[PDB]
Amino acid sequence: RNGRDSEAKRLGVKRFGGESVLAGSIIVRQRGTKFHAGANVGCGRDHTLFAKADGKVKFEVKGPKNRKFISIEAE
Amino acid sequence: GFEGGQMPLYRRLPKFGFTSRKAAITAEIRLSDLAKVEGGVVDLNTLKAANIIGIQIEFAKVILAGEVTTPVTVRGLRVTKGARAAIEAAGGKIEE
Amino acid sequence: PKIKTVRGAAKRFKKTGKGGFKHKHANLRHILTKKATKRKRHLRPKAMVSKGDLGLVIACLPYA
Amino acid sequence: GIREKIKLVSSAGTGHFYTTTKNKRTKPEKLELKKFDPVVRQHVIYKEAK
RNA sequence: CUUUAAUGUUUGAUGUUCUAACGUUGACCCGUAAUCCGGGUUGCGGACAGUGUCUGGUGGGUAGUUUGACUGGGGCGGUCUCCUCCUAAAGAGUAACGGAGGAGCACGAAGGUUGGCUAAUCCUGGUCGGACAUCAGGAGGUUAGUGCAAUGGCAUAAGCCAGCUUGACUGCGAGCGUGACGGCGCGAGCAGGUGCGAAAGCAGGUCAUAGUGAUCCGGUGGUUCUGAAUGGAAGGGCCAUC
RNA sequence: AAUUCCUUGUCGGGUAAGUUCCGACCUGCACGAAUGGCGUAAUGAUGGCCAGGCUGUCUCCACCCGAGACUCAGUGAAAUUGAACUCGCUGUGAAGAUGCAGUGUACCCGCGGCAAGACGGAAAGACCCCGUGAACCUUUACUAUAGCUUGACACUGAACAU
RNA sequence: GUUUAUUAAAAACACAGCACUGUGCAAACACGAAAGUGGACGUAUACGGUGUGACGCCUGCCCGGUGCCGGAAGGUUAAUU
RNA sequence: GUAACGGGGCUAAACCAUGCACCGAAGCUGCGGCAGCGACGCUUAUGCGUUGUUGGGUAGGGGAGCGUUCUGUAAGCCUG
RNA sequence: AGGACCGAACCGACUAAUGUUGAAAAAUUAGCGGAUGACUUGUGGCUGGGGGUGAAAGGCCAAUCAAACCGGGAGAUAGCU
RNA sequence: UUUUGUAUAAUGGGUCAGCGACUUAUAUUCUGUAGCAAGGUUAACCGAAUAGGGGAGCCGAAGGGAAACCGAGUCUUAACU
RNA sequence: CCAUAGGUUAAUGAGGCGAACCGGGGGAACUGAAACAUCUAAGUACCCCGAGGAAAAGAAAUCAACCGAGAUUCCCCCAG
Ligand SMILES: [Mg+2]
Ligand SMILES: [Mg+2]
Ligand SMILES: [Mg+2]
Ligand SMILES: [Mg+2]
Ligand SMILES: [Mg+2]
Ligand SMILES: [Mg+2]
Ligand SMILES: [Mg+2]
Ligand SMILES: [Mg+2]
Ligand SMILES: [Mg+2]
Ligand SMILES: [Mg+2]
Ligand SMILES: [Mg+2]
Ligand SMILES: [Mg+2]
Ligand SMILES: [Mg+2]
Ligand SMILES: [Mg+2]
Ligand SMILES: [Mg+2]
Ligand SMILES: [Mg+2]
Ligand SMILES: [Mg+2]
Ligand SMILES: [Mg+2]
Ligand SMILES: [Mg+2]
Ligand SMILES: [Mg+2]
Ligand SMILES: [Mg+2]
Ligand SMILES: [Mg+2]
Ligand SMILES: [Mg+2]
Ligand SMILES: [Mg+2]
Ligand SMILES: [Mg+2]
Ligand SMILES: [Mg+2]
Ligand SMILES: [Mg+2]
Ligand SMILES: [Mg+2]
Ligand SMILES: [Mg+2]
Ligand SMILES: [Mg+2]
Ligand SMILES: [Mg+2]
Ligand SMILES: [Mg+2]
Ligand SMILES: [Mg+2]
Ligand SMILES: [Mg+2]
Ligand SMILES: [Mg+2]
Ligand SMILES: [Mg+2]
Ligand SMILES: [Mg+2]
Ligand SMILES: [Mg+2]
Ligand SMILES: [Mg+2]
Ligand SMILES: [Mg+2]
Ligand SMILES: [Mg+2]
Ligand SMILES: [Mg+2]
Ligand SMILES: [Mg+2]
Ligand SMILES: [Mg+2]
Ligand SMILES: [Mg+2]
Ligand SMILES: [Mg+2]
Ligand SMILES: [Mg+2]
Ligand SMILES: [Mg+2]
Ligand SMILES: [Mg+2]
Ligand SMILES: [Mg+2]
Repeated sequence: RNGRDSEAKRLGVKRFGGESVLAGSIIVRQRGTKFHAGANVGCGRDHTLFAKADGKVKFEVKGPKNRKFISIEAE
Repeated sequence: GFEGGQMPLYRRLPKFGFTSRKAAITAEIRLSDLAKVEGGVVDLNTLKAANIIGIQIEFAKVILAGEVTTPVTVRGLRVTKGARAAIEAAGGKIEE
Repeated sequence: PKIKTVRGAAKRFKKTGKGGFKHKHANLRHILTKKATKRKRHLRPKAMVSKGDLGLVIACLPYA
Repeated sequence: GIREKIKLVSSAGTGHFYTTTKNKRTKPEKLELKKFDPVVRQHVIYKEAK
């Protein structure tokens, strides 16, 4: 009565903290906002996070709910 | 084209276009040629007589294909914007 | 024996200046209403045969 | 399915049309919406909902 | 001109009659010392039967073939596509007829935006108050909620309500992510034009990941791109689309 | 039951002992009236069971006559066969060993016998899967189609009523 | 009686008998593109097919499906016009 | 058929421990030799004396070769 | 008188032993069934291959039959060993 | 030979000698190489015959776009940053 | 009845054979489409009929493109 599963969506982190990226490069594919867009980083309709500027990826935890935020500082 | 029972790319992908019936009677001429017309007049058929385009061509252009030498009178042929400057920058003459 | 072309190959591909082949996208034919306008915009323009697929179409088009 | 495809026709002669869906039971009237006509380059009113 | 009859003609139908094609495996004559055959006469029939052309029905009589794969042999049973979790060994992927569930839809607002809003459930008190309709008090703090499966999200709310509306806009596209492939997906910004706002701004569909169908053949509709001598035309093309 | 699964059903009958047979009962897994029902004297190299006869079928084999085996001469084949300096046991290993390992046993060659083994000979398994294999058969599979049938024009016309 | 010559002789096929059903004779059927032969130089007390199997006593119930006989008014209905 | 130390045998020839020797491989090393590539020592159509290294191998891929039979150079060259 | 009876020649083939590189590509030896009939046999003739002929076993069609024999398309196709 | 693996009790060969398995044709494409080179070669066909003649034609120098066309551009779009 | 059949006789010829092209009359399937029924194999294999040094085609109701090429069987392009 079983016998089913779903195809893997290849999510996870594509660019980690400390990596040079251009603008538009995808950094994380996600379902919810496990990670949030921080300063100079943008959010697409499926919560895919992408670079809005050339620079290096930076993971930090900020604010009162200890959420993970990803930003990009220009280099 | 066999790719296994799978639908090959040429069936996988769609057809496009039609053939208009014009490519076979329209030729293009380069500047490295035109001086070989052994008569100094560039017409519709001089080039045919010299075996440079082909017997059934009915329209010809000139394009800018480099080196322009002897002065020529290009008659009954179209000339591109660029080509007119090269033909005249060495004299020649254009007329419809 | 002159070679014979797989003639259906010749009606979907045309060879470009350097040696690849340009082609039309699939799915553009019917059942368009459900498809997003953006998706159709990037599918209207032509594309190149990929590197993995060149190794056979070329087998199919010796006179292209 | 149980939701029909319709065509919206531009109320400016152009032959541009949009396609969408409709619950024809629950929504029996003719749907009417401003859309961009790429031929007249303006947001014109669109009709039809068969 | 409006309307109809007559007749002649024309042919349509229904029957009756005729005889000349058309049948005769009725009798006789002749080629002739012939159960063939022909011609001849005569009787019987006669526009029928019978045969050719085409057309609707029938047709294992006879022909060609098809009659899936997987699978702890095969068959039986079940599965075949998508989605979520899981085994999956803390990046991606990962197997079996392993373990649990779902999708083949919905929405003109259950969409954009502007302003603005906050659940579940204990205790106590209260008209008909019943364990639990409804008003009130605090305790409580997203267990609520999300159009539905799971997961991750959710308070700046993605949840709930409204006024205004259509950006579910057409053109595009830096850069990527995922694919053997076809493809699939994310997107700041640009022109045009738009909605809402005082504005900064936010909008290129629905919290997101299912909601599915390539190629062909053909169908609409616009497009002067093509038009087999020429002008149109037909068919071909592209865009939209079924 | 030529049908009965359960089943060697149950009951009586024969026997010392009767999963069959004979008789019956009815609970007919799942008889039936021309895909005939029941019953029938005669016939039957037909199937089942029993009895007097007869016995080497047997208990359990003894003895005899001949043909081949066997010994000489004459003539003279066969399948099979990588190669042979072709043993027991145990264990090992493509999992059942004349060839490996350990270990035991054995002077070298015939002729007569047996057939346990050589996963013996013979046959590119007849079961079994698989090949988008093959061939005859079937039918309310598909698709065409002979034969049969419907008509339509033609061969094929002339009158009259309506 | 008959049978699988060449492992099956039977409970199998046949048989007389019985039933159904087609057949008016240029029969029906059957061979053959067709001519023409069989049927039969017979003519329904005769011939074909099908089912059953001597003699005896007998063969019930169902016409919904299925397949055949008959029906002809209405429905759908091809070529052609 | 001993048949659950490979055997005989073993009271250590068993086991724990600490030591110290010794056998043990196509590995390492030694000696002689070949090839591949790599560079120098130097010049040269280099080759080495060298000299670092490297050389198990199915399918499969690369590379250099042996010989047969037939033609030519070959009325040349062998050969009673 | 009878597809009556017992039973040789004749015809056929139920049982067993041998025979299985046999004497023999089914036969011999001991019995078997029928033997005036739907009998048995000589000589000729006729049926031709999705066709024949069959008292029906897919039996027989030259030691071959779920499609005989020769030659042809032909080196069919062989994803298999 | 085949396998994951074979003394394997899995297949093939009894022994020998001879025969016995990647060819021929035309295309088209890469390589090594030759000639020639913005040009490279002619095909038939003529024949003094492999010589010489024969550029019809085919490959290339320029391609973008279905096509119109435009051309070192061009296709997109009303135009593109 | 005329007539035609029918009959009789002379002369003349035709009768059948053997490769191949040709012309025409008949005409498969395997195979390929990795099934197979449209299409393929192929107007091929085969049948027959006939025939010459060849046969058959043959002299524009053919093409062209507003200029013109001019019977017709064949060799290479066009051109997969
Ligand atoms: Mg040329
Ligand atoms: Mg379209
Ligand atoms: Mg059949
Ligand atoms: Mg299977
Ligand atoms: Mg993981
Ligand atoms: Mg209360
Ligand atoms: Mg026209
Ligand atoms: Mg159109
Ligand atoms: Mg009893
Ligand atoms: Mg007894
Ligand atoms: Mg009855
Ligand atoms: Mg019965
Ligand atoms: Mg009975
Ligand atoms: Mg008898
Ligand atoms: Mg002797
Ligand atoms: Mg081993
Ligand atoms: Mg053993
Ligand atoms: Mg013996
Ligand atoms: Mg063996
Ligand atoms: Mg054996
Ligand atoms: Mg086998
Ligand atoms: Mg026989
Ligand atoms: Mg026996
Ligand atoms: Mg009868
Ligand atoms: Mg019967
Ligand atoms: Mg009726
Ligand atoms: Mg012990
Ligand atoms: Mg050593
Ligand atoms: Mg050394
Ligand atoms: Mg090596
Ligand atoms: Mg008698
Ligand atoms: Mg007798
Ligand atoms: Mg017998
Ligand atoms: Mg027999
Ligand atoms: Mg005898
Ligand atoms: Mg006898
Ligand atoms: Mg005879
Ligand atoms: Mg056969
Ligand atoms: Mg063939
Ligand atoms: Mg063969
Ligand atoms: Mg194996
Ligand atoms: Mg292997
Ligand atoms: Mg052995
Ligand atoms: Mg084997
Ligand atoms: Mg072996
Ligand atoms: Mg062998
Ligand atoms: Mg096929
Ligand atoms: Mg076939
Ligand atoms: Mg002629
Ligand atoms: Mg003229």
